[PDB]
Formats: sequence, structure tokens, C-alpha cells
Amino acid sequence: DALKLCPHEEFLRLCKERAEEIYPIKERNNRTRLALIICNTEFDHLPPRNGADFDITGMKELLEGLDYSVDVEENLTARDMESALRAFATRPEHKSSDSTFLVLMSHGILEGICGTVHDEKKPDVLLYDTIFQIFNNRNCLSLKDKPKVIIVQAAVEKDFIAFCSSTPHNVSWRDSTMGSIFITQLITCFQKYSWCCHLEEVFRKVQQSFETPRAKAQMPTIERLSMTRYFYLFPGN
Repeated sequence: DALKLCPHEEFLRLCKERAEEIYPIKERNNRTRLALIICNTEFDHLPPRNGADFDITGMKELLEGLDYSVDVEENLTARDMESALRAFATRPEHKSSDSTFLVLMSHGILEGICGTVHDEKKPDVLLYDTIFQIFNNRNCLSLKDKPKVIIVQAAVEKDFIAFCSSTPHNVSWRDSTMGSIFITQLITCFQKYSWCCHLEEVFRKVQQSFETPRAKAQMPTIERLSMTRYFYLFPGN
């Protein structure tokens, strides 16, 4: 399985004929798009999430195939995750970028994602709203009017989209324990459909795979959709 590339002519054709419907794409040269992967595997009061190492390498290989430079932050606290996100939102390469990806994977609760020192009595949680506050058009200007794809896995803001999986830790991993079900299905659909589908359409393909009578409960959800146009990643261009 590999990331199928979109033909150059279709990338040029779709850019001309559907320019007003799709997000703009910067040229390969002079392009410095960035991506950030935050993943907590070791905890003090939570079960170990070892096996997400394959989700890190999988997402990192996929984003690199999408011409993204991936920064990996691992086993951080709630405050350290806050500081890493704002440092990412202020990097100058976003000015020469067209989009960004934020992949956050750890244990979680409804209001946010847990950190390495989370306890049910002393919670250490990064709230989901903090992520949008950091990258909104007010506090992040180099990514204004640009797609800000957020992919979360747990247990005015514009141009946002969030693919969220809250599958509990017991039933969230593949039978091999070599990666999670959600990430593996996400990578598979990106490798098979990035070249002919826009981003939100790819997220729907991932959801359709969870449309079995057994997997419907673990179905990922698209939340806080603030995007104003379609995002074709045009893999290979």
C-alpha cells in the first residue's frame, strides 16, 4: 500500500476550472508546509498507549508523502502541549505554506485530551478549545484563510476541520496492537483516495468504513467544521 499521486494535468486542470471552489495551493518550490504530531504513550495514572508508535510513523510517513514537514512531540504534559502548539502557530514557514495538519493522540475526556500526569483527582488536560484559540484568525495570522486540519484521538475561528475518534483504550487498537484502528483506516483512505477526493470527502470515506453493525459505535466524527471551500491535497504536486 502506497500513497497514490494525482496526475499533474488533473492538478493543473482542477486548479483552473475549480479555483473558486478549492483552497489555493502553493508551488512545490518555495513551499514550506508544516505538520505537528503530538502523541502521549507513557502515563503516570493511565494505561500505557504503547503501539501508537506505529500511528506516529504512519501519520508521519503519510504527511511527508503529502509534502509536509512533520514535527513530533511525545509524552508531554498539558502545559507542554499548550506551549508546543503556540510555538507551532508562530513558525515563519506557515507564511510560505498553504495548509497545516495537527495530529493529537492520547487518552482523553469530553472537554479535552489528557497529559502524562493526568489524574481523576488532579486533572492535567489540554482543552480542545485551546487548540482553536491558538490557531484562530486572531492569534494565528500566517495560517488565516488556510486549511487547518485537526485529527484528534482520545479515550472568529475559520477554515477548521476536526476528525475525532473517542474509541476507548480497550477496543481502539488493531488485533496486532501495531497501531490503532482509527489511524490505520485513516491512512488507508488517504493512500487510496487523496488523488481524486477532497479532504472532507476522504474523511467521509473513513466514516463509511465504520458503517458496519460492529464498528458503528467507534465511528469517527467531523466536528467544528469552519472551512469555506474544498481542500484537495493534490498528492504529488
